[PDB]
Parts: sequence; C-alpha cells; structure tokens
Amino acid sequence: KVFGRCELAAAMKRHGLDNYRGYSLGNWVCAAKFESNFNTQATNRNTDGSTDYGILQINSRWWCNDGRTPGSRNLCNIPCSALLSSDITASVNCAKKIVSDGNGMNAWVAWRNRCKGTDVQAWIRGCR
Ligand SMILES: [Cl-]
Ligand SMILES: [Cl-]
Ligand SMILES: [Cl-]
Ligand SMILES: [Cl-]
Ligand SMILES: [Cl-]
Ligand SMILES: [Cl-]
Ligand SMILES: [Cl-]
Ligand SMILES: [Cl-]
Repeated sequence: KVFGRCELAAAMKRHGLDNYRGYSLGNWVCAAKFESNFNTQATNRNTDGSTDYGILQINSRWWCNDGRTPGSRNLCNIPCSALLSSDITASVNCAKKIVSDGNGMNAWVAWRNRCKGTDVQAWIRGCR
C-alpha cells in the first residue's frame, strides 16, 4: 500500500506513535517519506547483506528475521515479511523498540540526514 501523507499521519497517531519518545508526528511522517516514499512494500538490500523492510525500512541485522542475514538478531520477534503489510501495526511496534534503543531517531540515517532539525510540522500541515 502507498499511503498518502495525511493518511499515514492518521494511522501513526492511531497506533500511538505521535510524541512517542518525544518525537512529534511530523518526525515520523518525514522519516517514512524518505525511507520508503510511504510504500509499505519497500525493501532495500544493504551492502552488508541485511535488508531493510517496510514503510520505516527496519533492518534485518537487528530487528526482524528474514532467514538470510547470518549473525543477525530478531529483537522485534517478527518475520521481516510482517513489516510489508498494508496494516502498519508491526512496523510501528518495532519502531517503538528501535527509538527506545539509546540513539532515538538517529537510528534512521535518512531521518538524521533529511529530517532532523528541519520544519517537520510541514509534514502534518493541513491534516485532520
Ligand atoms: Cl508527500
Ligand atoms: Cl510535528
Ligand atoms: Cl537480507
Ligand atoms: Cl511497512
Ligand atoms: Cl538470518
Ligand atoms: Cl545467523
Ligand atoms: Cl494501518
Ligand atoms: Cl540519507
């Protein structure tokens, strides 16, 4: 599923992600835009052989199991395919774990490089 901007803001809020760990909703929408272009089915292989899955590009090196990332953990206790569903619940639950891990949203290097410090409220501007 490819979400629209306000549609994804509303789904993130309904799953408790707004102001989670202090990160306003615009930060989470901005991160999703640049990680996946709002596409739940996005996947991207990393040079190390892990893969990033779903609308927040959760990495199989730590967070989910895809059966092909040797030496990697599954700290969200979830198959990485669960992170590609139209329903964003599994991605949001796993994002809550990640953002609690010590470095906040810096875990998402697109957030750090493209969202951090910017006017992230523009991402929710106009949304009901
Ligand atoms: Cl957009
Ligand atoms: Cl915001
Ligand atoms: Cl992989
Ligand atoms: Cl997803
Ligand atoms: Cl694996
Ligand atoms: Cl392994
Ligand atoms: Cl959803
Ligand atoms: Cl980047």
